[PDB]
Amino acid sequence: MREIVHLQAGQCGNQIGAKFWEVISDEHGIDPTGTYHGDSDLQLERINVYYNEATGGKYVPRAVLVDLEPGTMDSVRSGPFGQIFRPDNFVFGQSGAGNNWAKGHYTEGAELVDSVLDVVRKEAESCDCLQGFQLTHSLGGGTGSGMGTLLISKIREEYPDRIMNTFSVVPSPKVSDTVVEPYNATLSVHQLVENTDETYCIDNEALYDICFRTLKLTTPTYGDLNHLVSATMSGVTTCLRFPGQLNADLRKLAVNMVPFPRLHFFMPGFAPLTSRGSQQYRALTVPELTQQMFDAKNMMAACDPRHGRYLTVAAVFRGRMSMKEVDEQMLNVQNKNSSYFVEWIPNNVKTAVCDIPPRGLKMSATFIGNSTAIQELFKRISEQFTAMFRRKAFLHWYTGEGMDEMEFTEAESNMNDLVSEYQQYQDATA
Amino acid sequence: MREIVHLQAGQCGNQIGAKFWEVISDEHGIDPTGTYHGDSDLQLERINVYYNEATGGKYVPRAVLVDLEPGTMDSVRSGPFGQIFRPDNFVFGQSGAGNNWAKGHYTEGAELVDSVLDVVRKEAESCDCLQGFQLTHSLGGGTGSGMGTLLISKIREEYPDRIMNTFSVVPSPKVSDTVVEPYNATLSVHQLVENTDETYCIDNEALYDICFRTLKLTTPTYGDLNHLVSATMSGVTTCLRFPGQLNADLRKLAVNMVPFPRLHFFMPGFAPLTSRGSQQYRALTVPELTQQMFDAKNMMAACDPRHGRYLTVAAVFRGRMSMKEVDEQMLNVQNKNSSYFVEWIPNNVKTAVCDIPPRGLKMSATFIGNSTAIQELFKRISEQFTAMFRRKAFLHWYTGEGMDEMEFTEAESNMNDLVSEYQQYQDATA
Amino acid sequence: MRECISIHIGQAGVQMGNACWELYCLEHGIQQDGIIPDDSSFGTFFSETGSGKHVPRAVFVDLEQTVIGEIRTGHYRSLFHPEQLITGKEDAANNYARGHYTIGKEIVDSVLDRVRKMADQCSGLQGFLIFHSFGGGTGSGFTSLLMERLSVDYGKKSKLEFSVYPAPQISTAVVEPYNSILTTHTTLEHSDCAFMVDNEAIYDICNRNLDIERPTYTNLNRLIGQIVSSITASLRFDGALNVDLTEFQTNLVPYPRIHFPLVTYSPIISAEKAYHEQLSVPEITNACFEYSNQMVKCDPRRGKYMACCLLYRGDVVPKDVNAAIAAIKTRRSIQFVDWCPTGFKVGINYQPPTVVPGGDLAKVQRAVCMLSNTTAIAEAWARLDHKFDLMYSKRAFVHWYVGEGMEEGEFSEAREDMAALEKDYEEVGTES
Amino acid sequence: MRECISIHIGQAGVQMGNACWELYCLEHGIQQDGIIPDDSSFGTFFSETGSGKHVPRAVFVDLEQTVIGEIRTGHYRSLFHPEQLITGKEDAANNYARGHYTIGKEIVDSVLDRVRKMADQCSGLQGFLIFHSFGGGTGSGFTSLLMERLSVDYGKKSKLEFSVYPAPQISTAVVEPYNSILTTHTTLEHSDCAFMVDNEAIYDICNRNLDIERPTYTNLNRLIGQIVSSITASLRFDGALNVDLTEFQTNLVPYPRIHFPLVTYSPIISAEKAYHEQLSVPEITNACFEYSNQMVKCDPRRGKYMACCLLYRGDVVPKDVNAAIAAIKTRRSIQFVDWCPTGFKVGINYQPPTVVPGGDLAKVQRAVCMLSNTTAIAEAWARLDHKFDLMYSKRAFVHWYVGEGMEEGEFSEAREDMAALEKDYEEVGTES
Ligand SMILES: Nc1nc2c(ncn2[C@@H]2O[C@H](COP(=O)(O)OP(=O)(O)OP(=O)(O)O)[C@@H](O)[C@H]2O)c(=O)[nH]1
Ligand SMILES: Nc1nc2c(ncn2[C@@H]2O[C@H](COP(=O)(O)OP(=O)(O)OP(=O)(O)O)[C@@H](O)[C@H]2O)c(=O)[nH]1
Ligand SMILES: Nc1nc2c(ncn2[C@@H]2O[C@H](COP(=O)(O)OP(=O)(O)O)[C@@H](O)[C@H]2O)c(=O)[nH]1
Ligand SMILES: Nc1nc2c(ncn2[C@@H]2O[C@H](COP(=O)(O)OP(=O)(O)O)[C@@H](O)[C@H]2O)c(=O)[nH]1
Ligand SMILES: [Mg+2]
Ligand SMILES: [Mg+2]
Repeated sequence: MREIVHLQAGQCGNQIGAKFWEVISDEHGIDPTGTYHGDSDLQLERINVYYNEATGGKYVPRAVLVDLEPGTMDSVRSGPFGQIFRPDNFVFGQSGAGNNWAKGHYTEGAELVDSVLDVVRKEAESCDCLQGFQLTHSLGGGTGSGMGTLLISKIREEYPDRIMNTFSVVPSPKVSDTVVEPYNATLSVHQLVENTDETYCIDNEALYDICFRTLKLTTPTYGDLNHLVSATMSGVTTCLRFPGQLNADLRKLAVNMVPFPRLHFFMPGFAPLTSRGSQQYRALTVPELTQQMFDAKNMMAACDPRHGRYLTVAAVFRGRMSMKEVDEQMLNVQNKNSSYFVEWIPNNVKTAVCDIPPRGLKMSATFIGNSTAIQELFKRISEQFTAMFRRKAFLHWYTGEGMDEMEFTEAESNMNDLVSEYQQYQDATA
Repeated sequence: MREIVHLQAGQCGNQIGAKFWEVISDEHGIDPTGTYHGDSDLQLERINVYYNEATGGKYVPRAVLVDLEPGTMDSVRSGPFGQIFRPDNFVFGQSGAGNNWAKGHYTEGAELVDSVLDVVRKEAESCDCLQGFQLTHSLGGGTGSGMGTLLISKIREEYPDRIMNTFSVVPSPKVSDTVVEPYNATLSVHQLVENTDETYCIDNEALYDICFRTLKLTTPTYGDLNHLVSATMSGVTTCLRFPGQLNADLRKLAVNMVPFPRLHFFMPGFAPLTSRGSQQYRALTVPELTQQMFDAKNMMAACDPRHGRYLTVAAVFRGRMSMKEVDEQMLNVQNKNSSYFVEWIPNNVKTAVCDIPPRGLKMSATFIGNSTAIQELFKRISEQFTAMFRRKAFLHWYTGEGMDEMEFTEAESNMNDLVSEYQQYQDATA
Repeated sequence: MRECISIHIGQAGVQMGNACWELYCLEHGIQQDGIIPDDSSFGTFFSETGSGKHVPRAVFVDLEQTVIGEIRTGHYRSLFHPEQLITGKEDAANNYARGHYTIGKEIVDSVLDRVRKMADQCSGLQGFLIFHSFGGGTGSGFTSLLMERLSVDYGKKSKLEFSVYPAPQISTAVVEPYNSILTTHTTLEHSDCAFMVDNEAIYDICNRNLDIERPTYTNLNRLIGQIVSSITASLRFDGALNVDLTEFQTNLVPYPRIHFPLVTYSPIISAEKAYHEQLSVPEITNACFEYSNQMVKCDPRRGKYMACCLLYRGDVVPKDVNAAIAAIKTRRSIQFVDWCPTGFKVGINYQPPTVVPGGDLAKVQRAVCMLSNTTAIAEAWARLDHKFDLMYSKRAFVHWYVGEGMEEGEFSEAREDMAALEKDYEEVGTES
Repeated sequence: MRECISIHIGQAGVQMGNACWELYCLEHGIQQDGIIPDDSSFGTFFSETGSGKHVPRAVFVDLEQTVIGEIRTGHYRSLFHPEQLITGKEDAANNYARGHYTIGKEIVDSVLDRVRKMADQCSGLQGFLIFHSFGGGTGSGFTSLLMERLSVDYGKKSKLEFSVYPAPQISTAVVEPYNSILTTHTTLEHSDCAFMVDNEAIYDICNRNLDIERPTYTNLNRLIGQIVSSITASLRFDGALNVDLTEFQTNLVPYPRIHFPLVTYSPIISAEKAYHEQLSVPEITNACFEYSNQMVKCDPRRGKYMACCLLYRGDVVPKDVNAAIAAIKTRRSIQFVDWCPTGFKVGINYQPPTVVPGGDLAKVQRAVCMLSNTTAIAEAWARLDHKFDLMYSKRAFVHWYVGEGMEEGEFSEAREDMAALEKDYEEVGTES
């Protein structure tokens, strides 16, 4: 019933994937070996949403892990939690992508992509109602962009009707861990706009801000940022796993949060995010929880919503919560910040409540926002893309892997139109 | 009641034969000495299908082991399981065949063949209802082709009505353990098409693929490939040995799987084939079992069924299995792959269920498929045959052993017609 | 991770290579006898065997028997497969023509035979590491042969090279301008990126930072081992944001000819001196953007950066890496090119650097290496072309090369090719 | 398995044979005294007796008493039946006519008497193994007699021969062209296939691979024992896909005249050197398809393969054999003939090679031997015909042969027959 199949590509995807299943397995009380030891029956009632089953209680999570070099996956396999995945799911190559989109999309991803579909289809025909696919990758890299966009395009052809949501890392506004991020990112966006139903744009820089600003923990970067991301994506799919007063769904959010086909890039947020030492100095009531969702302090995207206007907003609360407070506060938010919401949409907030909270908490909520302020991000990428491309900065690496500079112009022209479309919805009615 | 007499010729045949009786003796709980120690009574109820009996409980398997040199048979006799065969059955020569078909068919097999029939007839008149003969050999070699085809021709003359199925190793598409495989194979096919009721074409290369691809065991080649083959052929004859809801038979499969007399070369498949370490990460339900039968990953022939179309298909399930699932999945297979089945045959799947599973399992199934994709194999052999024969590559060895080049032309012309016939059944109705 | 082959050429390559493989044995705890004490990382640089003795996946070539003979009889004699250590009969005599035309080709095929037999025994192969010197006959003439041969048989595979670029002022030979320029002409089209290093700069750092007055090549080569170890650490040890071998060329080579990223390393501090230092992430990071810490004696402030790869190592908080890198992007003195807004490439591995026994440098908990590509290096090429023009103007040494089967026009083409390289650098230094 | 007889002719055959039977005793653990220590395999090469002393099923013939006398007084004196060691009174003097017409026929009947008495005492008989040398009187003239005699009395039975084909450049005699060509004329129609070997090639391998600077025939003959042992291992020891004696001729002889498959073996590695090697199945397999590892100094790349038999030995995974062989079929440099798509014959036996005490070669867990038949061998025949034509053109040595009851026209026929052999090879090298 409403089965989801998980895809993770690239080094970032697998690591996020890896911490994505350590959280879910904790919610359902699933031992790393795959043996159930939970306490509440609701965990088993929908355990089939993510986990298959093998006699003896062994629950097999249907994730498909793909990367062009064995490096990262070998770490996951040797991880403490690597004993759970079906060995047949790991799809590993032997020549990783050197951050060039063409290699992971034309010459190297093409050779490995056919193998992955052979593993998706088995996990696709083993589900009685397959709701939609899930994908986690990075635009900047080569494998998360090249093959990720190649794979998302393929699964769109066979499963046009099914949902396909993407949690994707976006290049940071000012810092960069790769030099060719504009080329790779620009090509990736031109390829997602046509295939992906909903995308959750996130960036490390903004997510770094949460670590030291609202939390007080400087030591970790990748062991914990992924855990915030994992909690966020888990919140989105909670309604399909536990009972709720107002149950939501990947299709419900898409309809509510996607006015037009080409405007589907959101920016998530999560709460509560309190430090262990300051937690006892804070109330856990609904009102305060809702206040921090709409502040740029707790936005996992680099774009500040203040500069733009919200088009659609979705909240997915959790735990035993009073639905009156869940609704009075949203009416309060809309009126207080009337300039932050577009007039041509009378209502911009979607609510959903789940009875069971996340592990270690009694209250939580995942924010999903469609704001025109995200156009700044693409606008910025285009500024960087045009500057490098204006002199053919690195095109020789990309042309030499079965590609043409005409595609770059198409990717720049299509990107320019996405920015323009978001800009049209800044004006008010009439 | 429905007795089967086993024939094994050549080095490949005896080794396959040798591991063919180690499996059956395990199913019926027969000690290597020939003493019964089984637990279930059904083992004895049909133990007379393969094993004769001698006072004191000694069960004598009526196999006839023939080879032109004592080498291989001496190994079987000295084997741990060699104490079971009746010493009178071993028919050994003193000058083995040097892989030349003529010697094992005209000059050397002729001298030894009369001795073998003297041993078949005794095992033939000791059976109250003899169903049919069984033969295991190799086309590439000289003894498995020369004398094997000579013997199969003889037993056709005396027992035209009785069934005669052949499990035969076919030359691999690209690798070859002998230089004269086209000459030997081409002559063998021209001689089987007229005598053998059903043939199970298998090749090491495809069977190698199972070892490392679906299983994960690189060390063995011949000690285990023969065991996969032995399990396959055991599945085919299970209905004659154990009770079943829908009992099958060598004649039932022939009728279902042989539309025309000259189209009787199938390609088997077996399931489940899981590695010991990944077995616990897999369900043993009927649906998954049936999925891998129709994929070229689990086909013991080098020919991929995708390039061609199935004419007739037979499944022989085993164990306590729900016949509804056994039947719903086949309807599912036919509709999903409607392009893989010919229209002029409304139904292409034959099912048979046996209550008792194979040793060490609770579920199993042997696939038998008649596909026009097998014409590629003969087409390939003809390409190789015509190239060598175009310049008389090795004819002098074959002509000098009582043979004529006119026979080669007949073998090439008859082979060409077999390829043409399979090609006619690629078109659709009207 | 997948394997990478090391090719050591000339006296510089062989002598430098021995320093490197001392580090690898220490990182993986491999005994000098070749037998590991009584895991998956060493497979990239070491080949397994039925016994416990692993074999390095490297090849040593030198036209002079003297240099390799020291290895063949040293404490690492049992570490190398005897056929890997390839030796000629006579030296190239600091002659590009000899090592490239007459004597280089007599032994070139033998080296390929061992490269193929070693390259074929790996399911995958990232590429080749090549160590040589511009200022030698073997290290410049024989190298060009391998670069050409390795470009055909194994085209479209990475070929990274560490090279001893001629020093600005100091010089241990007289024909460096002729030899150095000639190889650059041939190696420009048959290489991915060259990690230049100057002995003058390394000597300056050693006396300036390591605080030892009397260094030697045995000491410098150990420092050069660190940059190699940090560069290849991502292929052996686990760590967040691993950087593969083929990623360097994409990030640090905007154009096919502009592939000369000078090396930098930090921290280089003596054991006693380190006790008075904190070694924070920004401290080591900011230590690589000053002209007093470079392996090539060129001033970055004279030119402009156009690509930089940072390979952090040890217990590193990437958040600090992000903050430290951001600060460097907002300093007027630090100047990147106009058309490369995205000019960094970070890399982290959870494996602190190891200290060679009796080594000079301290046991740092954390370290960083930079592979910045700067247009200030065009100054070095111009100087080298200036020295070359002074000699060939009077035709002062060509008779040695002409007599070794080398056409006269090669010098003319060599300078003209380098002349275009100067203009190519100049255009990249401006904005259209 | 059934018996096979060994016939050793000439100084080369007798000296080579002693090396072989040292290996057989070691493989089966037979004491040099002939008495086995205090099973079914040795019956093929050893005859049983009421006592524990087994007798080798071989015959030694030499027109010169000197060579065999060493055996008759050596540590193997009690191993051989005294009548097997047949000796003449005077040497053939490197004269084909003497060993074939005048003195060869004086002792030929005596050898047949022992062959018949030894051939009749076996229920079955695979064939004969014959060791001789083209460059001798006994090994070339007397051999031709036995080939003719053994063709009538025992026709239609296998006659395999290992022969010391004349080396390309080195030569231990002056009349090799005359003698070598004459026997080829007579042995072409009375043999199945000849396993040629050249001392020049074996010497080159010994210094190149075995890494011993000063070899001797006592050393080379031990290497030649390995190819014989591996070839005949299938007749003694159990193993998957055993290859019988008569199978070689069918696979490696497309046409009656083209039956000269040059021998190859692998691995030939010294004990100390082997510790630095892995010895994988592909490694040894790919070592046999290079012109640096051949027992006949001919370059396969010059010509084309047309048949190959691979006799693997030891603990071998046939899956790896299938994979390794497949790779060799898809290399442009490796070139098979157009009309033989199926050009391999595999063979495996579960018996690793044994090391002779004090031997040079190591104790390999696994080994392979190839019997490829290549048209590149036509180059050797053409060279031999060229040397023959130089001498007989001036009629420089015929007087020795004519005076020994040899007609003049025999030289004319001998060259014409070899001339047709060249054309026969040429046609097979192309496609119709
Ligand atoms: N860093 C470092 N540089 C070295 C070392 N040995 C030699 N060099 C440099 O090599 C340069 C000259 O090239 P060489 O390597 O000496 O000559 P070659 O490559 O052996 O070629 P030949 O002249 O034929 O011997 C000198 O200017 C040195 O700076 C070393 O051990 N470490
Ligand atoms: N491999 C090998 N070759 C040998 C050995 N002894 C002799 N030969 C070869 O034999 C060739 C000449 O033929 P011989 O065997 O010496 O002469 P022969 O067969 O005894 O005939 P006669 O001249 O009558 O003595 C030489 O060129 C050697 O290469 C040996 O012990 N091992
Ligand atoms: N959140 C998160 N992001 C990561 C992680 N590892 C890498 N990334 C991001 O992924 C990008 C690098 O992509 P990568 O996976 O290495 O490229 P590819 O695998 O070759 O396609 C960088 O911009 C990082 O910011 C991680 O563990 N967590
Ligand atoms: N499956 C299997 N095939 C074998 C075995 N031994 C030999 N073969 C095949 O049989 C062929 C050789 O035939 P062989 O029996 O030696 O020829 P013959 O006995 O002289 O007629 C080869 O192509 C092998 O692939 C075995 O143990 N198992
Ligand atoms: Mg030197
Ligand atoms: Mg002599």
